[PDB]
Amino acid sequence: RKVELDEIDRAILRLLQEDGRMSYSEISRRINVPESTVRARVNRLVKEGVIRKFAALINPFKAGYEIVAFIAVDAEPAKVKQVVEELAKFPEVDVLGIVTGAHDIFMQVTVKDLQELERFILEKMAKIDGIKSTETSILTSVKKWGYARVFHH
Amino acid sequence: RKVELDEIDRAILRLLQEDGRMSYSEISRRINVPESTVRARVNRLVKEGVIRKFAALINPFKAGYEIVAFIAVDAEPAKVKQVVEELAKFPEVDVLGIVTGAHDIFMQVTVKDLQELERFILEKMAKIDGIKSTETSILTSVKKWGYARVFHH
Amino acid sequence: RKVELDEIDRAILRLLQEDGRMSYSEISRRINVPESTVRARVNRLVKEGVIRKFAALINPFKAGYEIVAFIAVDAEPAKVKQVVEELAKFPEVDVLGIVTGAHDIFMQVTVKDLQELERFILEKMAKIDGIKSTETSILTSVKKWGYARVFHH
Amino acid sequence: RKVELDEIDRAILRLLQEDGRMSYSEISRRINVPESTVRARVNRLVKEGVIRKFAALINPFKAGYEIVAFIAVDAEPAKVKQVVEELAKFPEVDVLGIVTGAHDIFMQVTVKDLQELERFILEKMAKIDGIKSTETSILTSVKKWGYARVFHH
Amino acid sequence: RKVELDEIDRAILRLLQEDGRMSYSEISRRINVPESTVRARVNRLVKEGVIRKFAALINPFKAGYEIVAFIAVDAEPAKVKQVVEELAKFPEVDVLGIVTGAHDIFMQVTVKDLQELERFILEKMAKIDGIKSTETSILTSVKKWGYARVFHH
Amino acid sequence: RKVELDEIDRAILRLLQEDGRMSYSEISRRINVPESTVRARVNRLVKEGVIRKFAALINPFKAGYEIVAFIAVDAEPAKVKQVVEELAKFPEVDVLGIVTGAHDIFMQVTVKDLQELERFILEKMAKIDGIKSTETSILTSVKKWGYARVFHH
Amino acid sequence: RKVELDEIDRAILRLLQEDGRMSYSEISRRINVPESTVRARVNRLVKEGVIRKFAALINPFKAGYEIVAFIAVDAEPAKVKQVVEELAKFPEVDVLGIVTGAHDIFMQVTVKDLQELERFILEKMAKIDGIKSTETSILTSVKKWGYARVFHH
Amino acid sequence: RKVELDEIDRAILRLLQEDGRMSYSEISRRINVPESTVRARVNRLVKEGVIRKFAALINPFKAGYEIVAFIAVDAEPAKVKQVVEELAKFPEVDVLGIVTGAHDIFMQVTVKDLQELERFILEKMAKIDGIKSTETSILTSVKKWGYARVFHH
Ligand SMILES: CC[C@H](C)[C@H](N)C(=O)O
Ligand SMILES: CC[C@H](C)[C@H](N)C(=O)O
Ligand SMILES: CC[C@H](C)[C@H](N)C(=O)O
Ligand SMILES: CC[C@H](C)[C@H](N)C(=O)O
Ligand SMILES: CC[C@H](C)[C@H](N)C(=O)O
Ligand SMILES: CC[C@H](C)[C@H](N)C(=O)O
Ligand SMILES: CC[C@H](C)[C@H](N)C(=O)O
Ligand SMILES: CC[C@H](C)[C@H](N)C(=O)O
Repeated sequence: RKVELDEIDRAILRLLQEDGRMSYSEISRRINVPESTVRARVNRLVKEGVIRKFAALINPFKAGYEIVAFIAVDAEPAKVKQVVEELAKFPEVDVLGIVTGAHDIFMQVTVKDLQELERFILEKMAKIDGIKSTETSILTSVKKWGYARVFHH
Repeated sequence: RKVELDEIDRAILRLLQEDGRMSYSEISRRINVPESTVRARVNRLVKEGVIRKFAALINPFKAGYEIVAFIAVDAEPAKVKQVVEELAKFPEVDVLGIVTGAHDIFMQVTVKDLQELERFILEKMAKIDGIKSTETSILTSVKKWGYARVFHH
Repeated sequence: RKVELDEIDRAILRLLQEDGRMSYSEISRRINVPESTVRARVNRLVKEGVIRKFAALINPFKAGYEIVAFIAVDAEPAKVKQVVEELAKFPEVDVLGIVTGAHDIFMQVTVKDLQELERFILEKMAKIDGIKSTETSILTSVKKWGYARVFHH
Repeated sequence: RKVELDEIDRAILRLLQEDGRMSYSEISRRINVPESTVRARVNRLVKEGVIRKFAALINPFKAGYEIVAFIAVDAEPAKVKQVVEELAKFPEVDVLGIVTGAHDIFMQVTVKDLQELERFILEKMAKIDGIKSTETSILTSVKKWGYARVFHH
Repeated sequence: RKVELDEIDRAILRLLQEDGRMSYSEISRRINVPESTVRARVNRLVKEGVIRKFAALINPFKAGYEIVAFIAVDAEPAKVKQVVEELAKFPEVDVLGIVTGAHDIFMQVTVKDLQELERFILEKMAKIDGIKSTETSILTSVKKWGYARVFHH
Repeated sequence: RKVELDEIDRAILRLLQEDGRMSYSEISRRINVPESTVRARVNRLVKEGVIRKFAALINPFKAGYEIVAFIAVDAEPAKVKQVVEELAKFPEVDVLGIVTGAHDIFMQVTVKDLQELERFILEKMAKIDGIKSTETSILTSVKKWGYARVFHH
Repeated sequence: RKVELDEIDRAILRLLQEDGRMSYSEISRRINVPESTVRARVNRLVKEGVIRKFAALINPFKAGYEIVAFIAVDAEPAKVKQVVEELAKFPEVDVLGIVTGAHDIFMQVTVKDLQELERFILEKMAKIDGIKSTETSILTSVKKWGYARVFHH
Repeated sequence: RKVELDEIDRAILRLLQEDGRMSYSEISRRINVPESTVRARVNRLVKEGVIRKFAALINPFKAGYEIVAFIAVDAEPAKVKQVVEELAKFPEVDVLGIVTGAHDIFMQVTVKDLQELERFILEKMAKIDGIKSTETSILTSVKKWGYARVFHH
C-alpha cells in the first residue's frame, strides 16, 4: 500500500499543501529542483494515488452551510460494510470510515440548517438496512478545517 | 458570516472541487462564462474566505501514515478554548473543533504508527492544562477521505 | 420561518411574558405606543404564530402532581417521526421533540405519582412500535418552571 | 405543598390553559358558574401559587431563536444547589431543576445560533464553580412546545 | 396504600426491627404500653401488610454463599412486567423491582459461586422472552446487609 | 468465614425464613427433631453469625415511605472504604456494599418523598469527602422486597 | 475443581514459570528435592491440569504482529455460550471468556495490521449468530505480556 | 522492531507453542531440519526477543485462584505511563498495557477470592497517584486461557 517517497517528494507535497495551485516553476525555484523532475514527480504521485486530487478547501460557514457535524453510527455487525457503501453515495457526507471503539462508523456531514440535518438523518440515513443508532455531535466552532464537499445536492 | 453566492459562484466551486488546479480557461468553456469574470469571481471567493485555499488531497495510507484516528477530548469547561488553541499547534492535528454532546473537543490526527499515536496522546496532548480524558477511535478503512496535513512534523 | 420583529414587537413580547393577561391599555402606557397599534401588533404576532397562545403557567407540585420527569427515548431510526406523532397524543406529555446526541427523542411528563409514571411508561409508551428504550430522570426540585399541561387526562 | 382543588377549580384551570386571556365572563358561560365565584377562585389559585402567572407562549423558531437545547450538567455533589442558583440568573435558561440519574442538573436554553450557544456554555456557564461537565442535546424539531423566556438578554 | 400509624405503632416497629422475636411482654415493659394493646397493634400491622412477616436475617457469606450480586436488566419495554413476573419465581432472586434510569429492572441475587452465577444468568434468566441485556455488579464486601432468601434451591 | 451447616441447620433456616417468630416447638414438630436440639442449633447459628438477627420485614410503601431507591456512588479510589464507613451511619441506608463494575459503592435507601431524597443526597451524602458522583434509580414497583430499616431518623 | 498443592508443588510451579524448559535436575538442586519426586510432581500437575502445558511466550510485535487488541462483545443473552464456542475456533483469538459487567464476552486477539483486524471483526466474527456489538481497544504499548497464539492462520 | 523470520522459524515457533519443552531432536524429525540449525534458530529467536521465554501455562482455577478479572483503569492523562510502571510491580498483574478507547490502561489480574480482589484494588492500586477510576470484569468461565503469573505473592 505505502508508495516509496524521497526528500524531494515530501518537499513537493509540503508545497502543494501550502498552495494546491502552485506552478511547477514556483516549486522548482523554491526547492532548487528542475521544473521537469517536479512535473514528473507530481504525475507519479497522482498516478500512484498519493495525491488523490487537488481541491479548493471551502469554509462551509462562509458558503452558507450552518451545520457541520460528526455522526457516530452503530450498525448490525454483518451489515457494516454495506451500510458504508450506501452512506458514501450522499453528497452531504464529507468523511466516512469504519472505526475501532464504541461506534462502528464515523462520518462528517455538512448541511444548511438543523431541519436539513434531521431530514438527512431520519429520511435518508435511517432508511439504510443495518443502521441501529446515530449520535450527532454538532461543531459550534472549527479551529482547523478539514475538507467539505459542498453544492453537490 | 455567510458570503452572497449566485449560480455561477456555485458552478465554479463545483468545478474547483472536481479539480483544484483547473485553469480559468477550462472553467470558462465548461460553464459558458468569460475567463475574466471566472478569474474575478475566484479572487473574490478567496478574498471573502469562501475558498480558504487550494490543496493537494493526500492519501495518508499511501504516504506511509498507518494511523488515521478521531480523538474525542473531555476538558475542564473553563479551559476548553485554551485547550483548542494548544491542540491547533500540532501538525498531527488535521481537523479540530468544539462540539455538542458527551465530548467537548473533536479532532482527526494522522501519525505513522501506534507508538507515534501513544507519544502524541501521552507526551504531547496530555501535558495541556485542562485535558481530563481522551478517547481515540482508529480508522480501519476510509470510504471517503477528508483532508490530511502530512510531512509537517 | 423567522417572522420580522421590531423594537416595539419585542417590548410587547417582554410585557406579555411578565403578565399574559396584561390589557393593551397597560402595555400602551408602559411603552408609550397607542393601544391601537399595540392591539394590531399582538393580532399579527398571534396570526404569524410568534405567540402560539396565552396560558396559565401552573405549578404542578401545588396542583397535586408529585412527578415531573424528563424521559429520553431511544427509537428505531426509521420510526422516530411516527413515535413522536404517537407520543404527542398523551396529555401527560408537556414538551416533546427530536434531539441530537445519544437519545433520539426528549420529553417532559407530569403525572400524579410513581405508579402513574410506571403505568404511563410501560402500559402506554411501551406499546408504541419503534420505542427500544426509555430513561427517566425525575425532578426532585425545580428552580425555573417551564409549561405543564395539567388535568387533561 | 398540594393546594386543595375541586371540580370547578380544575375546570377553570383547563379553560385558562386553552386561552390564558379568557374573560371570567366566558369561563362563567362555559362551566355554568358565576363570574364572581370564577374571579374569586382564580384569585385564590394565584394567591396559593397553583397559577404561578399567565404568559404568552412564544414559538422561539418564529421569534428568530434557531437553537432550543437541553443541557445535562454534571456538578460536584456539594455544589449542586449553588450551581442551580447561579444558572437561574441567566435569561437564556427557560427550565432548570435537579434530577435523579446519570446527570445532576437539567435545563432547557434558547439562544439565537450555534455561536451564542458556545458563548453561553463556555463563557457563562463554565465560569460557575462546581460544573464538571455539560452535555447539550439540540432540538431539530419540536412537536410539543413548553415555555421559552425570550428577548430578556 | 399508606396505613395510618401513630407514635406507639412506630415504637413497636422500632423494637421489632431491633429483635424480630421480641415478646409482647418485653415491648410492653420497654414502651410502657399494655401487652394486650401491643399484641392487638402487631396483629393490625400484619393484617394491614405494614409487617409483611418476620424473618431470620442471614449472612449469606457465613451460610456458604460466596456471590451476592446486583443485576441490572435491560428489557423490551412492552415485556418489562412479564420479565419481572418470571424473574420473581427464582429463589436466587432476593430483591426485584422496576426502576427509573438507564436500566429497567433491578435485582439482588445470592448464589454459591461464580459458576452458579453464570448458570443462573445464561441458563435461567437468558431464556426469559424480552431480556436484552444484563449487567452484574458483584459485592466484594457488605457494610449493611439487606435480606437474603437462602437454601430454597 | 463459612460456618459448617448440615441438613437439619438448613431445614431450621428455611422455617425461620418462612416465619422468623416460629416457636422451637413448631420447628421440632415440622422437621421431627427435638425442641432441645432445635434451640441449641439456633443458638449456635446466632452465635456463629449465620443468623445476624431476627426482624420484622416492613413494606415501606405501606409505612408511608414513598421513595425506595438504589444509589450507585462513584468515589475517589483511595477513599472508598472511608466513604462506606460514613454512609453506614445514616438510617436512610438499608443495604450498603462495595461492588465490581462501573460504580464503586451500591446502596438502597428509603425516604418519605422526593424532597427528603434530594436533602439526603445533597445535604448529607454530598458532604462526605471522596464522593465524586451519585446515580439514583427510583423503584416504581417492587415484586420482591428486601429489608428496610424504617422510623430510625 | 482446586487440586491439592503443597510447598514443594508451588516451588516447582515458580521455577517452571521462571524457565518452562528447566531440567528436573536443575529444579532438584535449586529446591533441594530429588529429581525423581520433582519429575513425579510435574507429571501429576500436568495430569491434574494445573499445568495445561508448556509454551514459548512470543512477543507478537517482534514476530511482525502489529495489532494486539482486546475486544468486548455484546451478545444475545440466550446465545452467549454458543457465540464463545464459535469464537474459540479462530487462531487470532488468544484469550476468551465470559465476564460480569457491561459486556458479555472478553477476548484478546493478535493480527498483522488494521486491515486484518477489520476483516477479522466484520468478515469472521460478525457472521456469528448472536453477536450484537463489538468494542475493540488496541494496545499501543504492553508493559506485561500474556500469551499470544501466533502463525496458526 | 519486527525480526526477520522465514518458513523454518515459523514452523519451530508453531511446535514450541504445541509443547514448550519439545527437544530440538523432536523438532528436527518433525520439520526435516537438522537438530543443529533448529538449536541455532531457537537461540537467535530468544536472543532477538521473539521468544521472551518458555513457561508452564497454569490453570489458575485448578491452582486455587478463584478470581481472574480484567480491570479497565482511567488515569490522569499526564500520569498514564507512571501508573503503568507502578502497576507492573504487582505479581497479581498478569497482562498490562496502554489502550485506545474509553479506558487508558487494561490489565488481567489473578487473586484467590473476592476479599483479595478488593484489597488489591482499594489497598494497593488505589494508592497509585493518577488512578481516577477502575472497572473490574470478573471471568465466570474461560474458553481460551492466556498466561497467569501465580504463587509470586
Ligand atoms: C472494526 C471495528 C468495529 C466496527 C467495532 N467498532 C469494534 O471496535 O470492534
Ligand atoms: C459547546 C458544547 C460543550 C463543549 C459540551 N460538549 C456540551 O455539549 O455542552
Ligand atoms: C436527529 C438526531 C437523531 C435522532 C440522533 N439523536 C442523532 O444524534 O443522530
Ligand atoms: C438528587 C439527584 C443527584 C443530583 C444525582 N443525579 C443522583 O441521581 O443521585
Ligand atoms: C419505569 C422506568 C422504565 C422501565 C425505564 N428505566 C425508564 O427510566 O424510563
Ligand atoms: C472493588 C471494585 C472497585 C470499587 C471498582 N468498582 C472496580 O470494579 O474495579
Ligand atoms: C455472566 C455475565 C453476563 C454475560 C453479563 N455480562 C452480566 O454481567 O450479567
Ligand atoms: C493512548 C490512548 C489513551 C490512553 C486513551 N485511551 C485514548 O483513547 O485516547
